[PDB]
Parts: sequence; structure tokens; C-alpha cells
Amino acid sequence: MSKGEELFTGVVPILVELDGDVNGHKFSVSGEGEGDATYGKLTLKFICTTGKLPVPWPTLVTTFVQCFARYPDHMKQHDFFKSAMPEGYVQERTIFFKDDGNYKTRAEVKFEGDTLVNRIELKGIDFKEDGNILGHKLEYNYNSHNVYIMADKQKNGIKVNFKIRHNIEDGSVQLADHYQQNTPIGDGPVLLPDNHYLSTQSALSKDPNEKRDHMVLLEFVTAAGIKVCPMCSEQFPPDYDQQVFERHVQTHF
Amino acid sequence: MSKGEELFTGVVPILVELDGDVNGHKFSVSGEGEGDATYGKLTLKFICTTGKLPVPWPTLVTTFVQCFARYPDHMKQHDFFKSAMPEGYVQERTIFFKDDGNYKTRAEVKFEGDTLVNRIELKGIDFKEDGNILGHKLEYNYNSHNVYIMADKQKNGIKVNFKIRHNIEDGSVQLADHYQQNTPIGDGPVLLPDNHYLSTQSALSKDPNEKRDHMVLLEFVTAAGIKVCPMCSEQFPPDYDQQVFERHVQTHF
Ligand SMILES: [Zn+2]
Ligand SMILES: [Zn+2]
Repeated sequence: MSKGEELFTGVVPILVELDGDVNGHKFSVSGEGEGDATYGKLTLKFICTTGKLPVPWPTLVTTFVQCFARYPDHMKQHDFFKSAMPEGYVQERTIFFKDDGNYKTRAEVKFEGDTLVNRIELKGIDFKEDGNILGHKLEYNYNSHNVYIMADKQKNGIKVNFKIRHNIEDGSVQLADHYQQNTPIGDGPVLLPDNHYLSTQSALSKDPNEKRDHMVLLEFVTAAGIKVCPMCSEQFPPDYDQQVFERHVQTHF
Repeated sequence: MSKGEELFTGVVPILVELDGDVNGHKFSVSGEGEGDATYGKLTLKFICTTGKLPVPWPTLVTTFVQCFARYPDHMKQHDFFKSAMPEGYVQERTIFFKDDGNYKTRAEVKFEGDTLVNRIELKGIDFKEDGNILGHKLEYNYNSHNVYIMADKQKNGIKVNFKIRHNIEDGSVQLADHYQQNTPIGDGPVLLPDNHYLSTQSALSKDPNEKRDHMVLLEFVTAAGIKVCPMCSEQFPPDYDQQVFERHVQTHF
């Protein structure tokens, strides 16, 4: 459905660079790994190159290449992200931490040679030095979420929203409301989609031989949101021939 | 801290067999992959060898080898699972699905030759044909949970409990309360731990090539629950030198 699409048919190398400033605490993070959009799979490891991260690693999970989403055959028309490639897209976000500060981010994602590269600037303000973020009170894990996408034809792109729950130690949760826009860098045609979502799931781990402050991130990302026997609830592929299916339903009578 | 411990030093291949019966619906699943206790990493793929699974895959996540948990060095005394290897342990569970039925499971985990093998029998009763489980209303994802472990000296074993949240489509959650016991199979000495937890995280995926009904499972499991500048909340290793640490604290004066 786009020239972009064809660029993701194999494993693609990824590089990430973030510059951050949260409540004046400056830091930088570099990441590398690879992505496999046929599977919907990101494999990344990030390292804080300025020392220790002044925020919990899990608050940067969302910031740390949605072009690696698996879009099934029947929805490839709705894949804005690859359709912008190679010239790429800019991702903007504001992220509001309930009862705390906010991050604003701007990312440039595009191919640099054969590598997909995300260069990000992040600013955080109004955080509580004793709150869950600057206080490092967040657990080192993550939950599944759905990323809701819609077209923003006015800006030739998409608008995206979702809410993240970050588990806290005492068993509380810290809410992070994400408001996102993506616009193409280049001026070729892009794919503008019907409303749908990315099911995303995230596993965070540690490289037992890495002494630097670091996060290993696995992500699995599959698009959805664009078949069941009414008698016995048996499940069939959504492509499953309609008359074969009804023949199964008739079996109940 | 045990001989078992040394068996988990490398990548270990894993096989899984389950025989299941839920509300009279019988089924079998076979699984394989590998485990790396040094990272706390399980990699598994499962196939329903009888046809279609009459329950959702995510309801079998907890059932589908806790001997692969990474126990930090300072806690290797509390690692019951490896300590019962190679002879192994039996894991029993009752799993209560709120407003629905329950699974009861019994599993044998041990080495067979060089492979770690888990053979499981599962029985489910009192399920609603219309409810979240037999109606296949559960989303295909997973959240992080902490697995609370305690010694059960009377049984020369451990007792474990945790509560799983399964996301539903409409944004509801289905609760699954797990009550677990593990007892060694052999009669060598085992390690009986102080209370602690395993932080577990799971990512569920599909193999695009595989047309059988199946689940790809990644897990990252690390033990905890057995050091922070009181001024700026800067983080230090739990074993970081106490005088170096206080030297940093004194920096603020
Ligand atoms: Zn039927
Ligand atoms: Zn300090």
C-alpha cells in the first residue's frame, strides 16, 4: 500500500538518541537493537551515557518506532508509519503524570542509510522532587495497553492517544496520559487511516553483564480494531469461508 | 547454595505437556523452547495438538517452570526451585476465576536428561458457557505481577500466592486468584526461603508462519523482596560501599 511498507519486510537495525532535561536534570540515552515488523517485534537496549537516569526507566518506555508494528494483511491500508518512510515522520507528545509533572517530546524517525533512527528531545517540568518520578518510586515492569489511532487529515497525519498505568511499590498505580501527533517529514503521499489501535506489550529486563545504568526493552506491537459460532462459541479465522462456517453452525441442529 | 543451582548456569532446553479438561472439554498442549536463569528469561511456544483451545490462551499463561527465575547473588539461599533439581518438584494450584469457575492443576517439573520438562494435568469446573473464559472474551495480552513466596516447612516445601488481572475488550478486568504449593519429588535437602516475591513479566505473541492454534510466550522473572540518598533520591546498588555512599550524602553539605 506504500513504498515505505516494503522497507520493513525483514529485520531492520535500529538506533535511538535522546537528550533529556527534567526539572533541570539533564541526561542522554543511546539505544540500539532491531525491529521485525512481520512479527511486530522490537528488541532494544538503552544506556544512560551521562551516568544515572534522573527518572525511572519505565517512564521512558513509550518514548523509546511504531513503524515496527505488525499490521495484518487486511489493514495494511491503515499503516501511516511505514507509509512515511524512508524520509520519515516527526512524533510529538505531551505526557501528563497524574498529580505530577509532564514530559514534552519531539522525535524524528527516518532511515539513515539502512538503519531506522529515532532522535528525541525530551523536556520535563513541574515534577515533584519527592513524587513518584524524581523520587524513583516506580516498579521496574510494565503492563499491556492499546494505542488508539486516528487520522488528522488537516495535518496530513495521525493523532494518537492512550493512558499508561505504571505500578508503584505499595501497590498503587501512577497514571501517564499520552497525547500524540505524527506528521510526515517528506512531502510524498501517506496513508491516512480509519480509527484502529495497536495492541502493545512490553517486557523490561536487565543485562546481567551491564554495569551502566540501562534498560533492555522487548516490545510486541500488533494493529487491530478494524468469527464466532452463536451456539458453542468456537472461534474461526476472520477469513474463514462463510458457508463452511454456517455448516459448522448447522451441526448443532 | 545447592547442587541444582549449577544446573541452570547455561541456556536449558524446555519441553511442556499439558492434558486439560474444562467443563468436559478435553484438550492437549505441547510446548518447547528454552530457559536462561542467569537472565531470568523463558522463551516458549505452545500448540494445541487436539485442535482449538476451548479456553483463552492467556488463562494458561501461569500454568505454562519457576526454576528459571533469576535470583540475585545475595538471595541465592532462597531459591527453592533449583534446589530440588534434578529430581524436581510437584507444583499444585487452585486458580479461582472471579464470578466464574476454577482451574485445578498438578505439575511435575524435573530434568529428563538435559531437558527441563513440565508435565501438567489441568481440570476446570463450574465455568459459565457465556462468561469470559468459555466465551473467549479475554484480550490477548498480559500484565506484570509479583508472585509472593513463603516456606512451608511442614511439607518441606513453599507456598505461593498471587492475583492475575486479565484485560477484557470492554475495558473490564477478569480476576484469577492463584493459590500454589510446591513440594520436592526427591528426598535430598532443599532450600526453605524467607518470604520474598518474583517479579514476572510476560509478552504474548503470534508466529505469523504458524497456522495451528498457538501461543508464543516470553517471560522475564526476577526475585526480590529480601539504597537511596536521603537528600536527592539518587540510586545506589544494594551493596554499594557504605562509606562511599555517605560521602556522596555529605556532598549536599
Ligand atoms: Zn458451534
Ligand atoms: Zn544525594
